[PDB]
Amino acid sequence: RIRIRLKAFDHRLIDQATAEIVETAKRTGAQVRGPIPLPTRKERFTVLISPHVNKDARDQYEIRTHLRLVDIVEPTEKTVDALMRLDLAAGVDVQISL
Amino acid sequence: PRRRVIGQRKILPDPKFGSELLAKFVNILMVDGKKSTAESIVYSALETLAQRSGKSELEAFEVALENVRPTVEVKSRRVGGSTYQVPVEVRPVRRNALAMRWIVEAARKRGDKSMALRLANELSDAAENKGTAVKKREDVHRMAEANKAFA
Amino acid sequence: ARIAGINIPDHKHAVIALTSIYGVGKTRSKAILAAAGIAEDVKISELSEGQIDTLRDEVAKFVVEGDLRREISMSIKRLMDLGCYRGLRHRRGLPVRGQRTKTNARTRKGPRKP
Amino acid sequence: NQYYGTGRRKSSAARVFIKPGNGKIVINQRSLEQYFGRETARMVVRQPLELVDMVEKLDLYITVKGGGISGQAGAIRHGITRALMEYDESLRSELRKAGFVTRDARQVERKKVGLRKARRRPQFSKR
Amino acid sequence: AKQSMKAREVKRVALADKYFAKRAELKAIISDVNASDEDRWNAVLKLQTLPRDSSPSRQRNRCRQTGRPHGFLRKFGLSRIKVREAAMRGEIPGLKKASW
Amino acid sequence: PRSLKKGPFIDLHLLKKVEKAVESGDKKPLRTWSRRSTIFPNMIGLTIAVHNGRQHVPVFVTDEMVGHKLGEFAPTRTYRGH
Amino acid sequence: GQKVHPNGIRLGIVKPWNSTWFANTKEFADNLDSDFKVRQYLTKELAKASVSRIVIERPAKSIRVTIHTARPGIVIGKKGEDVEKLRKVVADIAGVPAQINIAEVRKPELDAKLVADSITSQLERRVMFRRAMKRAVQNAMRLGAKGIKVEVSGRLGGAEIARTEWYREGRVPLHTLRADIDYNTSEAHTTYGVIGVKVWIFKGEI
RNA sequence: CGGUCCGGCCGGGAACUCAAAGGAGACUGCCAGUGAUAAACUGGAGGAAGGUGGGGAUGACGUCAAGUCAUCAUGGCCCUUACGACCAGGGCUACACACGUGCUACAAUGGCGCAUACAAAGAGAAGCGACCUCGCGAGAGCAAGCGGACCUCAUAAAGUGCGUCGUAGUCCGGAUUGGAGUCUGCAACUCGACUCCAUGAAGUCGGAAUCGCUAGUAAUCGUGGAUCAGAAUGCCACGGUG
Ligand SMILES: [Mg+2]
Repeated sequence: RIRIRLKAFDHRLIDQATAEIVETAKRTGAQVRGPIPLPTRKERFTVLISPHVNKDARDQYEIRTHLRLVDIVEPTEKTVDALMRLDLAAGVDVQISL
Repeated sequence: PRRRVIGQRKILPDPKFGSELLAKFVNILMVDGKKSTAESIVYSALETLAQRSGKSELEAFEVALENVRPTVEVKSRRVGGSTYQVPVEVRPVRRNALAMRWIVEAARKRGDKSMALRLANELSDAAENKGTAVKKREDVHRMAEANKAFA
Repeated sequence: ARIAGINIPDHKHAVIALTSIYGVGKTRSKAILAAAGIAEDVKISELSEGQIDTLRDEVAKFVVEGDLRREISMSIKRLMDLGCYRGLRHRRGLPVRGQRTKTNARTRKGPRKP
Repeated sequence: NQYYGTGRRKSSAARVFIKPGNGKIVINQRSLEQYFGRETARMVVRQPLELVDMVEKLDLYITVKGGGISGQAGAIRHGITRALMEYDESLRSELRKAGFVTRDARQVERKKVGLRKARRRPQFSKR
Repeated sequence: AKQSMKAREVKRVALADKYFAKRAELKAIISDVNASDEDRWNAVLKLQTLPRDSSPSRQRNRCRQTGRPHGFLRKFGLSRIKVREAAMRGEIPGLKKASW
Repeated sequence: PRSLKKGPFIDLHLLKKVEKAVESGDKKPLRTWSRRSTIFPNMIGLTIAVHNGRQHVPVFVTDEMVGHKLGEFAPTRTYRGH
Repeated sequence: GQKVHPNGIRLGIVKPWNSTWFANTKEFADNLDSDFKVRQYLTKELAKASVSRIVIERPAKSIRVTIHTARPGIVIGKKGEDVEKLRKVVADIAGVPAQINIAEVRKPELDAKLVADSITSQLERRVMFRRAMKRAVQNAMRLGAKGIKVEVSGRLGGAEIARTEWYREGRVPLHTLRADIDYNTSEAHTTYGVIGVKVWIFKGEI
């Protein structure tokens, strides 16, 4: 019914946010199927460390794209309202598929 | 290695018979990593030898190897300008391997139409002591014999 | 046996025999075989003259051997006196298709001189 | 009774489900000669069974994901061993001696930076 | 790169912004099989006449901070070196000096 | 190489010039920077000075020229010998 | 010249992220550039007032920027109109309406960036460089820094050859990843050339 | 387990690979000998893991006035109706050569034809593009789905199962040179690939010399990606044999 996806670059922070979301769900609404971590989209970015020459030198970087899905197959009027405004995501991109 | 002396990795026996030596031979034959082709070739070679000799496939393999393996092997010492190629007692572990390698080389050299057939022929030659690997072994021994003088 | 200008070694398989003739190759050979109704497995040995004739006709239908060479040679000649990039390359003995002439142009050039 | 066995080799993940009696070998809804091509691989898969005196005594329903051919076979073998361990957990002495309980630390070493392969340096002129 | 270079691409970008739909429609009809031949011809010459700077082909994407076209990145929009510099300062979210 | 469905290259200016020449009946050397143009049946008889980099070289248009571009006939690179 | 940039190896370990926002690949680069521009603007504006670094966070397309400063008396000013004005320009730069938060750094000499800035200033108004460096280190020690390494490079005192000069006091564990190494660089635009002031300050072990 | 299109497909089942959060867990801790009674060493057991378990990031003092003042910033010196800028094309792809570095080769462990097996890791809404249709085919139309473990790009290829050819310059290798077409983009002529037809150069393991690699390593087969309208034998990575 309602699929809420949580997207952040830091893992601990994402976990925290997920927990917060779960808490929000539990109080106001019903059911909730908790946190399910989806495979980390690892953005392998290789950068030449030197501006001029030096092929052997490469700085190897990675963006950890963390995905968290909390699944609820039950809509309540109280909780749908207190989720769009009551979330406190801070640095997490929350996508609520209604 | 300058420092490390380690016990070597375990190699599993041959599927058809149950031989480590056979597996080693197959490995020696194989390059690029194509083991299953090499293994098949080896099997084919064994079959033809059995068809010819009328003996056990492994036993025949063994006596051929025996016929091509040396007891003494030369090794360079490089102390002076002149060659100090000292002969040394070869361990039974690596001797076998060397023989196998020689056999493989001989097979490679040979000009029969199937590679399996080539190596079968090589085996046959070894059994009757007349092939290329055996010849190589002979002169190696001769070389050692000549310079067995050194210690 | 003569199929389109030049002679063919009788030992060979169908697909390969046709290839020996200038202008026709493997796919061409296959096509010819399909047109005929015969498979590639049969050699020049074990073939009736009638069967051969059809094959020959089919080969003729395609621009083959001498005529094709003439067409190509004539085209080359035309290019030459036109004097385009294609033409001067031909005149010089240098790559046309888009190769590095600096290094590895050795097919059109041949062996190294100095 | 049903028993589970997990299998790993290089990149492969294998499941092994063991049930006593009848004696069946099933790999992804197929037989061993049906599913696997190489004889060596088959032998290796049979290898843990081979040591012990069990032929028709247990059925094996197995599913394998990832890996290769020989690697896959190895993973399967590992899974089987795990299952066997789960079944008894007293005949480990033989297995350890054999070298079957250990999952390969021999694994995909990553392609390196500035180097042509995993350990291979690019062929270079000294001067 | 040079300031001039930066200016050039800015101009090109602006042109692209202006001309795209007009460009797009022409492309569409060029593609179309069910279309008049004379009309197609007309479209093609229009395209030929219409600016080269308006084309996304002339759009050589540069560093949005400095101006370097070489070592561009669609994630960050910057020079490789510049990205690294940013990253180390902590100025990029996600990008870790990581291992796998 | 382009698709025949898409349509081979013609520059407008040069086409116009060609048309003028045809109407005019003057022919003679005609200046050309844009080397991408395909040779047309109306262009046969006209001499066209194609830009090769430093200089314009006049190449006479023939019937053996239809499926070609002008800049191919322009020796855009120059070489004598080592 | 060789080593890792310490702030970039510790960004997911001990150092909190300077950039704290999520954006899609479609909308990442531009956002980053905007952030950079804002940073630049801040640098331009509050160089005379003592600033160190800023942390950027944008939830629900409404940015909150955290500013790490030494003295709030000049940074905020006497009234919150200047702050509002500043916000406006940030908003203009970015797109969406802008909000900011200010943070006063406790122990200004514990933070490296401020110290570096001070050093740069000293260099500019012509003081003995070595002596200044020494003074800085002493101050840091007084303040309770467990370790401090400073490093200046090149064209020192108008010499025809570059001068690499560095002072090290206490313990500066650059290799310990669980160490709180606060590292910053300020590059002096002097009359004789460019002097690069590098500074690591070891705060604590966690 | 019940139920059936014999599809995980499903009423269901949350058991387990999986997934990634929090951890346990490997420490010379355990047994012995050696050894100054110590550090420690050489073994042994248990144990998934062994003496740093593997790999990576990690580069102290500093060297070479090492590289870059064309990422950036810079002290200055100079051009300042020109050493400045805008456009158009040419080029940077030249070509008697000399070298370096990658790739395909010389064959039957093979080449190809015809059946068939195993993935891993990626990348995507001015995007990927099932299904159906037409094209030898690259690709088109047609029309769903997926901000994407769901939709896709992509069938992994070696391997296996048959068939052949019978060591030839070969059914090796595919170069080059031409022809017929398809996308991409304002536009492939210098100057993109690719679909195809032909064509069949050198080369039958390479002189002196030299180079990499200690185990999932080399060797070797494929699969991605990043810069890309467009274009990798490079590079970064993922996996198969081994
Ligand atoms: Mg050479």
